[PDB]
Amino acid sequence: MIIDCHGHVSAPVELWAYKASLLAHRGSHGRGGVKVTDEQIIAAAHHKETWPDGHIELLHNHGTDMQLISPRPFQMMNSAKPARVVHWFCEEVNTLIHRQCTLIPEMFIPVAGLPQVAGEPIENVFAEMDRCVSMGFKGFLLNPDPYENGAEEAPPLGDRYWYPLYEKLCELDLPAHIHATGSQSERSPYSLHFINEETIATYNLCTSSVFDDFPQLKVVVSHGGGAIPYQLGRFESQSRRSKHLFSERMAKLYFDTVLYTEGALRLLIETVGPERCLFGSECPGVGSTIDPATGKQMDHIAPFIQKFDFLSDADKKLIFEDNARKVFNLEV
Amino acid sequence: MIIDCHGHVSAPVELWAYKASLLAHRGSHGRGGVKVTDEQIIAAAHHKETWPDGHIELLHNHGTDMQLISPRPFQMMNSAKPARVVHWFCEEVNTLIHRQCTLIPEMFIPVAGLPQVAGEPIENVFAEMDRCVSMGFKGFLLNPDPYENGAEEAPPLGDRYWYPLYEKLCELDLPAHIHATGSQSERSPYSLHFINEETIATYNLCTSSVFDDFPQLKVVVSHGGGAIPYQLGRFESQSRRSKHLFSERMAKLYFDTVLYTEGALRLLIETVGPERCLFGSECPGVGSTIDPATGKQMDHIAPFIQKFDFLSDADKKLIFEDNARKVFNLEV
Amino acid sequence: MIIDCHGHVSAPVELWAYKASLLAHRGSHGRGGVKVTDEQIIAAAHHKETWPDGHIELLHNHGTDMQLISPRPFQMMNSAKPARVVHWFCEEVNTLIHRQCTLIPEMFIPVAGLPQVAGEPIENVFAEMDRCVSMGFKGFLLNPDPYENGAEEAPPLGDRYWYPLYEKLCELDLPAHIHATGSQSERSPYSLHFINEETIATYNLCTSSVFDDFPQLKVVVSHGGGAIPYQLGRFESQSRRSKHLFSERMAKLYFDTVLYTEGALRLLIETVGPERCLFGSECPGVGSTIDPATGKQMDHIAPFIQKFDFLSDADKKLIFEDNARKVFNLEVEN
Amino acid sequence: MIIDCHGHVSAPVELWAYKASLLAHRGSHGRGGVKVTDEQIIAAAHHKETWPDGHIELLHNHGTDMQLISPRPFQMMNSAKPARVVHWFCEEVNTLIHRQCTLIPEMFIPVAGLPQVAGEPIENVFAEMDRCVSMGFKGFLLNPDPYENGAEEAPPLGDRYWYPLYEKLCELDLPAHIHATGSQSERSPYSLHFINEETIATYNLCTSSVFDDFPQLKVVVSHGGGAIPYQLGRFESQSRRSKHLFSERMAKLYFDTVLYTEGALRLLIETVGPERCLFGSECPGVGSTIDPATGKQMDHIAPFIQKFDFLSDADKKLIFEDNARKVFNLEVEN
Amino acid sequence: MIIDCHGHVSAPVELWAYKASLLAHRGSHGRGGVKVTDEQIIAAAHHKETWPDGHIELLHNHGTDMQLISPRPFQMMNSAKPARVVHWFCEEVNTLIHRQCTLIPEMFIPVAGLPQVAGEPIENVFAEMDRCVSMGFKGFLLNPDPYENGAEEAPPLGDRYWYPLYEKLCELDLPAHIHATGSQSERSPYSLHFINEETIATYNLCTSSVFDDFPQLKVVVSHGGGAIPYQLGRFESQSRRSKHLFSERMAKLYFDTVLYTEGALRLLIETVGPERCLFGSECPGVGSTIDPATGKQMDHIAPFIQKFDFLSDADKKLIFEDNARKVFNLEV
Amino acid sequence: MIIDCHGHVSAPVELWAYKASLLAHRGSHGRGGVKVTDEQIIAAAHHKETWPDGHIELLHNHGTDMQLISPRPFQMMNSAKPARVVHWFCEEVNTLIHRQCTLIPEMFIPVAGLPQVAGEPIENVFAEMDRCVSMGFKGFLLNPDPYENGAEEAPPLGDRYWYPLYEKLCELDLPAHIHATGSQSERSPYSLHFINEETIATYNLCTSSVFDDFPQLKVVVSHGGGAIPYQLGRFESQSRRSKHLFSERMAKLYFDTVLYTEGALRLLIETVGPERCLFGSECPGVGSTIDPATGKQMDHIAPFIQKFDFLSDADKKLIFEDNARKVFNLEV
Ligand SMILES: [Cl-]
Ligand SMILES: [Cl-]
Ligand SMILES: [Zn+2]
Ligand SMILES: [Zn+2]
Ligand SMILES: [Zn+2]
Ligand SMILES: [Zn+2]
Ligand SMILES: [Zn+2]
Ligand SMILES: [Zn+2]
Repeated sequence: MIIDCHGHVSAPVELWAYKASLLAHRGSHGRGGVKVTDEQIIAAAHHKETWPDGHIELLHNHGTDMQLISPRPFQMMNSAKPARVVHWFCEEVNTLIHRQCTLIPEMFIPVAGLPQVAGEPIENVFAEMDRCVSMGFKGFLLNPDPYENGAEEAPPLGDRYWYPLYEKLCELDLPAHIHATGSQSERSPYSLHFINEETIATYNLCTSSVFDDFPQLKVVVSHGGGAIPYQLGRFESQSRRSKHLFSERMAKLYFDTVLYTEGALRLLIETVGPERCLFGSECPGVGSTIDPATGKQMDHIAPFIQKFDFLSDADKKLIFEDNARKVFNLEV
Repeated sequence: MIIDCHGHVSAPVELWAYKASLLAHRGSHGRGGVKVTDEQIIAAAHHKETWPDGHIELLHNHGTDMQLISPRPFQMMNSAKPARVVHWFCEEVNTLIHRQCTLIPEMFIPVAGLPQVAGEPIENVFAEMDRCVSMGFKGFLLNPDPYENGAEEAPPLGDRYWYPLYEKLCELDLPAHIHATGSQSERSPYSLHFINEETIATYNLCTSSVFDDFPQLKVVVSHGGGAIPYQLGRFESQSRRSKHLFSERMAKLYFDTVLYTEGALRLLIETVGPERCLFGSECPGVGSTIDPATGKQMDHIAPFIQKFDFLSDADKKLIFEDNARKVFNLEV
Repeated sequence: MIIDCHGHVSAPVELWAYKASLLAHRGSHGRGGVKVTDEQIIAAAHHKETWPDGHIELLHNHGTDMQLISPRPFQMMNSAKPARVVHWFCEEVNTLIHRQCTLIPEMFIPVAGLPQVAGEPIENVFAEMDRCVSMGFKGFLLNPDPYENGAEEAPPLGDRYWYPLYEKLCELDLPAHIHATGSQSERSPYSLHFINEETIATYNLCTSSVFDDFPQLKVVVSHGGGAIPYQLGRFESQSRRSKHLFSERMAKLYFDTVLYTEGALRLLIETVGPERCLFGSECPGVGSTIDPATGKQMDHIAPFIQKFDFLSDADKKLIFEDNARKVFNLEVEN
Repeated sequence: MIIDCHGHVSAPVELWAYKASLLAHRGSHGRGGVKVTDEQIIAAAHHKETWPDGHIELLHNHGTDMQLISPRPFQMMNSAKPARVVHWFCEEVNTLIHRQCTLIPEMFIPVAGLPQVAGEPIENVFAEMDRCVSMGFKGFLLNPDPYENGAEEAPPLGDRYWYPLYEKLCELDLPAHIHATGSQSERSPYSLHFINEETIATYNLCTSSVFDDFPQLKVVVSHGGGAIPYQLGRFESQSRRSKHLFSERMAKLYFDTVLYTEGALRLLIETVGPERCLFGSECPGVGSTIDPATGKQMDHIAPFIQKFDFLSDADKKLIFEDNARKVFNLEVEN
Repeated sequence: MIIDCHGHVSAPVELWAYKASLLAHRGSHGRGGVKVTDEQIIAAAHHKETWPDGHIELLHNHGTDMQLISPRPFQMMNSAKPARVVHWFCEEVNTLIHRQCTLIPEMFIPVAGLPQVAGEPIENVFAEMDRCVSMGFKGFLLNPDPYENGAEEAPPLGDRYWYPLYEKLCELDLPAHIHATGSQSERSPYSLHFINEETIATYNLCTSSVFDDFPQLKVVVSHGGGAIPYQLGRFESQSRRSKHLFSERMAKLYFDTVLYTEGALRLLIETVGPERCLFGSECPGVGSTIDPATGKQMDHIAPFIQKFDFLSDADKKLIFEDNARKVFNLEV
Repeated sequence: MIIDCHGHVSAPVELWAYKASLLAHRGSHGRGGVKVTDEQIIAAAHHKETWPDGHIELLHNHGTDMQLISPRPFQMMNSAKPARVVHWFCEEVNTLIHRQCTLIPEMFIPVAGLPQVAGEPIENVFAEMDRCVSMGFKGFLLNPDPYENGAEEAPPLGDRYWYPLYEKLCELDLPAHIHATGSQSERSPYSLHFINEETIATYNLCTSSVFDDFPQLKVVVSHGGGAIPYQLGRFESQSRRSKHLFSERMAKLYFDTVLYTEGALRLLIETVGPERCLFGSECPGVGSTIDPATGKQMDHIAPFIQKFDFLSDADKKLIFEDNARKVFNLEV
């Protein structure tokens, strides 16, 4: 089967309007909540939106059997004020994801957002983590830049600021899925910021003692590791002057395959190996456009991996299902 | 013939000491200048330092015939105060490079730093550009982040803030070589910051009308374009609703080959083509370490390109000399 | 006839979702626009949602014949960045109000938001004003605090920073309707901030030369003037050594009747007179809760005014009808 | 008897000069202190200065028997630096009020300033409170905005930041009299800022648990509650889904009658009742200008209340006398 | 005769209370003004205040025939907001000084404050200068730090920011009397800040081209030049490496003698000469305390100068009257 | 015997280059260290540079037998970021000084810099103080302005912020030598800033209870106490209402004689007495210029003190050796 480890929820429009209202009244109306029926939640999974077809229909067309769906990260407003609206919105998105996966369990598997508020101790996400565990969530999006490309930044991922979360994630045996959210920069919009933040996050993890202190910590880096597999040589070289090689820490990391060129997919898999690659596509999303020279949708990338002749059938099964099943603790 | 388009000056210690002193008295002692003889400058290009051998000796070992040497970018302190020390130090570095190229002209071709001060109009670098042109300089390092990963940032490269510079570069028919400088971030040290800034600079140039307005502008992006050749699919996808595709603007750009894995070199060349790649190594530098699996230096990357069977001899001559001769206007 | 001069649009949920997305991609996806059908715009004006009933049904239940609808002010994010999303959202709201009034012209009359970006010169709202004039809009919400209770504030309304806008309003002979937007304060939420800002705006206009320099400028102050009619004595007292008395400039202002107690409505009308009061209710909205004493919504305030013995039937026609017709340039319609 | 619960000290010029010098040397000359004789303190309460007549003569002309005098709030510079000059000045003002009330006890009753420094924990005012208690003070001015309309603001009055103060006030059984101080805004000068801050403070207290947690806390809101009695409807409406209604917490508050129009006084008393209104005038001060319609000062508001037919003579005794006696713990004196 | 060029007004207490009220209402009451009778103004000149005797009586006791009285600088609040209160207060102080000198012309000569608002162009003081000229004022206190030891500072005195004032002062042929005002520092209170600011101001004037561009500019530096005459050697030495000697610019400057030790007075006069020293005492003020070992008031410093045996009678006449008569254009 | 208590290390260029590099990579390269041989260090102490002769040769010319050498304060960058480079650079300077004193022990006695980081608790310099004590250091430079004339300042020296340091200094019975470092001001360059900071530091110490609480604390104020001996009268006057007089606290302080005019040297010695003056010259440095009226170097000031007829031979021995032997605990 094909399990896509990187999708984002197709939600009723009510969800995004709830965000706008929270921001407008800043909590003066209280928490309230998203009011949508089960029927509206299902309808949202079939609605075209800005894509060539509905979310469910696209996954069928591409041969994807199941997809792990998480919040749309660019909406999660981790730098917004007041803090409570960040928490409330994150909670409502997760609840909506839970409902949709309960209504469409044949296709969608829930992955949670963390209510990271820029500057708050990381322990402030633990209550929502626990609620999500109880709801059957299988992982958590981890944002290395809750400041959303502002004047300030958070500590690097090797900093002890993050250690309470790594400890909890190991206790749960659930993964962190590195994913930045928004960007306040006119130079780097959010879709580019994703990549730069994946690069910084991966670099931090491969030049610190995180995996010495948390040998079982499971981290999936989005978008084939940002720049890292392409730029690995220079960071490996610089690490020869140091304690442990960059590559020896990088070996601990998982990477998803959200890359829309064959050459990039080849380099990722040849660099980190089929044992550390999880098929993911972000479909529907950024890549849901047609190449006019081939007619293929750019985020229909499973065929590239199926056709790679340097991979065995066993390797392909790792990438398409077994790694996700292990990393996200998916049961038969 | 092998021409290495990306090297940084091996300078006598007196240069870096001049920087320290300038920062310490902030101009209260006057501009002054670096006081250093020629034997001292030559010695710098032969001194082993932390590398396995001297700068000249390494280039000989690797079969490099000539190298374009520019300032060491991480020393150029474009965010430092007061502004006059940034100008003065850049001018003194350019002068030292000129001396070293004159003293050792069988090897070194001069490329200039620009005295970019965070927040200053770009026209403030023109006087130095003119001086360097008079001295036979063949290009300029262009820093997209003179704020050096500070609380503020400069406008994106498509912003008219930069148009005066593109104008001058087209008048001179000389190239800009994209290279960031330092980084004030605890999360992103300068060696990582280089790559993220190349990604942003390239993204900005490929999603703006720069090459529509300056069809003849010559830009070389360092380090194989940051993340861009690896992450091209997602940015091409997003551009399909736009005046021009990301790839159509990217086709105007040149890239150097400062990449220390074979797979990354292959992906760069397959992505942009031999007609847009310039051999570069940054030797000596972060790559000047021994890969004990081979005994070879990591930045000795010419053999990788020489052994790619998908490239013709003509394609290899483009990468190793012809593109650089054209882009940097090198005379036989 | 009863014309309600203070209502805010009941918009399809797509409009607010559009705002959330603009803020999320910060305009990196381009301007785009709200994608809603005529059917969705009409349904929204009848949808029950947070109130006891739909927007149009409540106006029918209350005997309101027409209502001037403007943007929902607390959504207009005048302090948000980048500036372009403030402009774009304001334009989309105005376009949607035009469509809803076009689709339901027996009920709704269009009043425009201004794309006020904190810190920008006021002339940056003129292009959108001209577009709204072309679309038939009859007035403009004017926000004295586009900084939305932030660390900084705009100049007072008497400052020459605003004079270009007053000039244009006089050229058009169209009113400004004073209305603050959101509030970044934890002490002062937006529904309270409205009142305080109305008080400041009114105070500025009555202690400056605006009406000396723009005698025909038409200004309607929301919510019965914030605190001013109640606190008028202290401001009048301190004005006695100035060019004109506070009351002499205040006589130029119009005031809407969005007040939900009988005693406050009585004080408003006795203070400024029926010649300067425009019936307004903000229904549906803050006042859309059942008053236990009457079994009716608190924003069903028309009967209080109709039953005031100290007003003539002509006075009541001014409040319910004639003043809005004059101030908002309403032609013979229905 | 008529007790005016809202007056501010008429101090010798030396007190204000002392403030200027503290600010100038920023405490580098040490704390020092105001140097004034008993004679200078007495003369100041009779000096004409900016008003039509002396402080005591006006109270006699108006038939006020006694007045509770507190600091002049707009001089108390709660946002000034360094913090020590705020404390020192507050202490000197309180000492001077004690002396003036000691020297003229048939006229003046002491009410204290709190040395609120923007950003300091509220417990830093406790030492001075204890000293004022020892000196016979009968209440405390409480400033909800010690930041004085700056870039920052204090927590709302419902925040636990203030709970230590409410506890102490209940221990002492003495009231807080809500009063803002100066304002750094060019839009909102201090006389207007007073009103807006009273509105926020009242709103905070009526939408929080303060009176649930401190049922015997005594709070008097200056200037008839800012905007609140006039704007009560909208706040009541939005409170219907909360622990208690806005009006249910508002019933705990007392309000002074510093309002200079008859219609506003009528609305105040009809809204909160005579059981919660304390006569106050702020004479001499903002209202100390001749009302042309009466030939009397605008702050001569006692006759308006005395002539309200809808109040019993007992009601008027509550407003003029009994409420202040209960709230400020005034014993049988004169 | 003895003319004391450095005194500060003994004003009715109403003046300082007016400042407190301006600050309290921030102009919301309008400008208003100080309301005091001629009799109150005279009384203030006879009142002891915090001193051993009244202002007039002290000058009589010390043998001072006339004194130039200026605003009390530590009250002038040049960093206060809003700007208009700085201007209004300065104007009221100057008007009060004018009235007192008109009422007591046998003793007091008027010197004006400038309404310098931190950050305002210096041209904003010219209107008050003109009013003061019309009132017969004979000089102006010049504050080199209107920011009053804040986070920011004004340009050095050689900066062209100040050139419009130097031009006006030469047009009027009236002097600037360097005097700082308040200090927002817990480390340097105002009485120490005076000295440091005199040092900086003098240094700026002796290391710039001010006296080349304004050869006739008359500047009296308060308190014997801060640190400069004592520290002159090091600044002279450093200037030998430069254009003009520190001493050659310093020769253009006048200095008052507000120094309360004999040794300091000797050093000042031996360093700059009797031709550039103007007797001043600041009496009543900081020095109006009794030395318990001699019973002499510390600011009774004329006898020290009268008794110096290295000065001729002509020199002493320069210091005690002739220099002030020339510098402040005092007519017989 | 002449002991010069105020000299700054003549260091090989490699030291200042190490500073530049540290600032450039901000620790991303590791702490590293200065790499320099002994011939290079000796050569530094003999190299002419910009002076009329080498450091050692000048001291011989002037009759100075030994000099206490400390860091060059204007290089110590106490306001620089990140904090670790301030610590590392201070440590490397102290190590180099130790090497040079060991290599040239007939001349140089070691005095340490403190790794003061603006805003850090003073206890953060104790580890380095201990290390320097173990290495035989005889004193410490104390910077009252680690913020280097920035927007913020440190607490005054009487503040308990500094009491831990005074405690340690009394435990070690070692002195603090007051010396500011750099200055970020365009108005006050560092050579002027030194003097203003000495004035403030001395004022703070003489108007606080430091010497009441640490009667044995040894403090040497550079440059003859800034302005203080010249401006003493006004500060004594203001102190007559205080627990102790300014002069009574000032009597505990020592002053070095780095003053380059005869009159200033005389005023210092007459003001504080021979028992509190330590000969110092800062040679070579800002005073190493030829006064062409004599041909003598401005910082050759020993002859002035030798020829003062108001001092006994015993008084001169105090100034030239005995006070320094006692204050810096020098062994015979
Ligand atoms: Cl509203
Ligand atoms: Cl009041
Ligand atoms: Zn994603
Ligand atoms: Zn490079
Ligand atoms: Zn409204
Ligand atoms: Zn009051
Ligand atoms: Zn003075
Ligand atoms: Zn030194």
